[PDB]
This record gives sequence, structure tokens and C-alpha cells, in this order.
Amino acid sequence: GANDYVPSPITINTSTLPVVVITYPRVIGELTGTSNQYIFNGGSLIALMRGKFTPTLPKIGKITYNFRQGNNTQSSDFDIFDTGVPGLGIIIGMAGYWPATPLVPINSSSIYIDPVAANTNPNAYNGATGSFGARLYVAFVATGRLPNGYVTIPTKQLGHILLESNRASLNNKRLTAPVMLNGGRIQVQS
Ligand SMILES: OC[C@H]1O[C@H](O)[C@H](O)[C@@H](O)[C@H]1O
Ligand SMILES: [Cl-]
Ligand SMILES: [Cl-]
Ligand SMILES: [Cl-]
Ligand SMILES: [Cl-]
Ligand SMILES: [Cl-]
Ligand SMILES: [Cl-]
Repeated sequence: GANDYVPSPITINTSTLPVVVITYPRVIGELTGTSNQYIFNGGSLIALMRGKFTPTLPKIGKITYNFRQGNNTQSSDFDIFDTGVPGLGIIIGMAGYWPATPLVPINSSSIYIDPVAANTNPNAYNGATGSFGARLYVAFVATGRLPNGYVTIPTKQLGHILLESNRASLNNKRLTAPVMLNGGRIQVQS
């Protein structure tokens, strides 16, 4: 059907954090950034779309950081979210699918990750197309003293992306896609 877009998750993997070889808070490493071109896909009629991310984990505080990945030259403030594991939080950036769009630091209760223009123009959308995708960036943060050795991180839902469109019928579906931190094992060497 014309508006039969359906959501799919975008996921990033704890298992890509390098060994943490050892001040609070501080970033202890970055995961390998991921991308999904088809977070929303399947409607037969092209649409102008945008994605609003809402983080849904506890916000512990803020930290200044500049992702080695991505192409921001300046540091930004990021909200630290609680993984649930004591001493460990994460910071999140997200971006449009294509590499020219900027990494958007997650530092407010909700934000448009693509197009970033929508954060200041409420009538700004992506150019008409048949899908909506994104890039996901995550770094782990030490919020407190870490013990030596292996630590298991549970799989966590970092938040969701809400699909918005200037087509009322598609917009009012309020389609949402989860943004997932796939759990795994990290190692601390102190
Ligand atoms: O394939 C084109 C398509 O790729 C992704 O899904 C983007 O999010 C869209 O804006 C569009 O560029
Ligand atoms: Cl994915
Ligand atoms: Cl990966
Ligand atoms: Cl993809
Ligand atoms: Cl950055
Ligand atoms: Cl969760
Ligand atoms: Cl309409």
C-alpha cells in the first residue's frame, strides 16, 4: 500500500569495543559505527520523511567528546545514558544514512537525526524517496571505578526513531524503529 512502510531496527555491537587498557566521566572507547539504509521501507508511494530519535535510558549527566569516527571537527556535549551496569554508561550520536550528513550528538530529550535542518525548521524533511535510514555511533563511558577483567553488558534498547512525513496518512501511523545496543563482553585491563 501507498503508506505501507514498516520499521526495522538499527543495531550497534558491544563486541566491537577494544580492550580498555587503563578520572570520571571519561570515554573508554568507541564501538564500530553501524548503518541501516532501510530503517523504514516498503510503502509503494515515495514520501518526504524525517526521523526523530528519543533516547529511553536513564540520563546520568553530560560529557564533552569528539567521535574519532564521523567528521565533526569540534567536540560536543553528549548525554551519558546508563547501561545498567555500575560504572558504565554510553553516549550516542546518529546521522543521516549518507556520509555527508553530520553526526548529531544526542544531548536533548529528542532530536531529529536527519535532516538536521528539522531541529530548527519544523517543515523540513528529506527529499522524496522510498526509504529512511541512518548511521549509529556509540562510545562507552566510565562513570566510576571499573574492576579488572571481563564485564557482561546486557542488550539494551537505546531509544526509538519516530518516522514523520508531510503526508498526513503516513505521519499519523507513528511508525517507530528501535535503536539497539547488542550486548556482549568487554574487558578492562588495569
Ligand atoms: O536510497 C536513497 C535513500 O537512502 C536512505 O534510505 C536515505 O535515508 C534516504 O533519504 C534516501 O537517500
Ligand atoms: Cl542495523
Ligand atoms: Cl559491527
Ligand atoms: Cl543497509
Ligand atoms: Cl562528534
Ligand atoms: Cl533496555
Ligand atoms: Cl497528505
